[PDB]
Amino acid sequence: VLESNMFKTEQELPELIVNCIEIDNEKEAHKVVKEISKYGIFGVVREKKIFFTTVIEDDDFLKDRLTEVLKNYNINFSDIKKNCKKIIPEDNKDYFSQIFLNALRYVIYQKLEDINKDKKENERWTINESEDGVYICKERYDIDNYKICVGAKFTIKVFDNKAELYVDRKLKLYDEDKKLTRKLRGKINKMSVVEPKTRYEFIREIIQEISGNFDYINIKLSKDYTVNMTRTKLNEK
Amino acid sequence: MSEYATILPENKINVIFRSNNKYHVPEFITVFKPYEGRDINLQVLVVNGDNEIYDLTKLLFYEIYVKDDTKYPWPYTKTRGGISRVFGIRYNFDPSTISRININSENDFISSISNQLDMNRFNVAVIIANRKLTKEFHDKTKAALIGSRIRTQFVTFTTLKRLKNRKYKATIPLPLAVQLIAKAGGTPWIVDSSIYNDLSKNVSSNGMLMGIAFARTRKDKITYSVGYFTTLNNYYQRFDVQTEGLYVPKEAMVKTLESGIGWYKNIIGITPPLLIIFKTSPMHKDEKEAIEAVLGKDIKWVFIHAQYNTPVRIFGNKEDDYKVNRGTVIIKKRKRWNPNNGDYLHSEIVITATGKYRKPSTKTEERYISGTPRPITLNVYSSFDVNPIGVAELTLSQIKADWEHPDIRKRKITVLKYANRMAKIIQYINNLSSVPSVDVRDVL
DNA sequence: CTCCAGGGTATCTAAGCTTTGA
RNA sequence: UCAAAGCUUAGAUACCCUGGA
Ligand SMILES: [Mg+2]
Repeated sequence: VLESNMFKTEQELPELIVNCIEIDNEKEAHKVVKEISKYGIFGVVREKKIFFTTVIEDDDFLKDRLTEVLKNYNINFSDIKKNCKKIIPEDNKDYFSQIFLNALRYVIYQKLEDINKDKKENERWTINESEDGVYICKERYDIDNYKICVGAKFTIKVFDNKAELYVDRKLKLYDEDKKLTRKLRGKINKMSVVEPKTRYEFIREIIQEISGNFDYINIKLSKDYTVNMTRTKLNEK
Repeated sequence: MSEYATILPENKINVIFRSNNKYHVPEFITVFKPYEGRDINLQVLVVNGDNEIYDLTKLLFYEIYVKDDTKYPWPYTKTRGGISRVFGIRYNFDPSTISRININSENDFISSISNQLDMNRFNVAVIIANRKLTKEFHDKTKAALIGSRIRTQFVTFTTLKRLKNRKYKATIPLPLAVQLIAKAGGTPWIVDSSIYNDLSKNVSSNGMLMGIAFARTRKDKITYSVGYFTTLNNYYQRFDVQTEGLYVPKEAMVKTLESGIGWYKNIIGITPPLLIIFKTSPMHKDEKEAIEAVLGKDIKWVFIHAQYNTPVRIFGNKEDDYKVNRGTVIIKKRKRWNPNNGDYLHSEIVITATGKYRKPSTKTEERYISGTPRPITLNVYSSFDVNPIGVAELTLSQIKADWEHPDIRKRKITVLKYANRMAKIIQYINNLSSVPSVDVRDVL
């Protein structure tokens, strides 16, 4: 039924509400958001303010976590604004995109603890904290002393005020030196170009291991704002 | 309504051959003859090589294309012989005019080829050289002969040596031959424009096309070209010629739109009823303002951003493994579209161009590619309620013109490809006098 | 009111590979 | 560069922002 790899929302992304904090150093604020993405604070640094949503009902707990993380980076900050801003995803696509990706990172991090018990060191899921978005690395190889890894990359788009998450299978190379070899490229093509059945089953496994049934994915951005997205499975005209 | 999808039957994007023959397989040029033709006068210029190379050039350009005794396969047709027998063109070449060009210093190649190049006797000048020389002199030669009547057709030593496999000997000749009968002035085929009706059904099959593409290099500097296209079932007029980013400044975009309008007007002067503008990057604000300023409400327009690098993948049917038919279209309309305000994004159409296809059995056999299809995303902006199915069909037929890939195995938009090539070539042109209007055949 | 340097996310152009077109 | 496809890499660009001059 022409099933795809895209998980789309069903209604228009309801009005988002985010709490802002005044930060005087954007550069370290980016590292701050990267770090706090693990504790349930999904935020983006814009206009000197960290705008974020959270899944923590304890205001004191959230305040303590943010304050500690900000002190660790030598940042002068202010108090939480408690619904500082209202964001329609369509008007501000990057705000929603970054908050959504941070929430997805948090969900994947939470699932990692329980989807890695029965695994080997060459099959343990991880999140690559490098120059990319969300990347779940789940297969490792040392081909000719060249370290490579197969994983699933996630991307988010907002179209017609609706969220669309694309998960696909990508291979990456973390070798500091240059390839300069043809056998390595031959092997990398051998294992990175596959029929659309290794790829489809790879995507299915990736989604199932983090959301149970893979017909849908639920990503919680706040105590009341949850993106419940479904795979298309469109039949025909 | 909402997000839906379908599969476009392959026999709906047909192309026209001689005697107005409609068929969806460009290789049927071997059965329906080229839509247009011109006598070919080859000048096979060879660069320093070895005896085997010259023997291979003789084998390719004489035994296959001239000698009727050599019964070459020429698929889809039982006819055997040279081009003059299979296609219906005045192919001319003798294995004694091949020139033994040699070089020993930088810049000798271009000068030697210019001296050995002849105008009155020859209109196609094949060039044969090793990759080391072609890779670094091809763009310069193309720029040097731009506008002139000497259209070159390069060939590498590896391609000639491939002719000994007997598998490549049955697939390399024909695609090259079409190029020949396109670089002598011929038109291997054109694209049936009736599909344009499915676009809107409120305008004839005619129209206008324009694809802005960017060439990066220019000695570490972004550049671009424009490209033009038009069809009426009898005319083609494919002319293609012309920045701190992958966008057209407002001034340049206004000038480009006006120049395209004037070009179409010089063609027939009917004030183009429709302006389709392909682009390989998102509609910048400058381009949006330029489109509003020049087109406004006078002309109906459709700005199609063709995103190749996309994350969307399409499988399905769970029975033929998970392979997807070639012509699959996923349409998503956008309700939040243009309340006469300035929000022009109309819909999004994801089309697969490479997948399962049924080409004729030559004696239909299902065929597939290696890997997984990479569909294209058609981010459509429009000032009217355009039909996404018509846009998808138009884009498919646009992929098919391409007198360099006679097949249904490609996905790139031809207008954008040749615009990018023209942008790369612009590097080495120092005279913008006759440049304003040159043919695609120069940079084919 | 104008650039350059930075950040995050998403693309784009250009290079190197493999395969494919009987 | 007979053509294409589907991979991976490098850099660059666009959208929002920050700093400086
Ligand atoms: Mg050529």
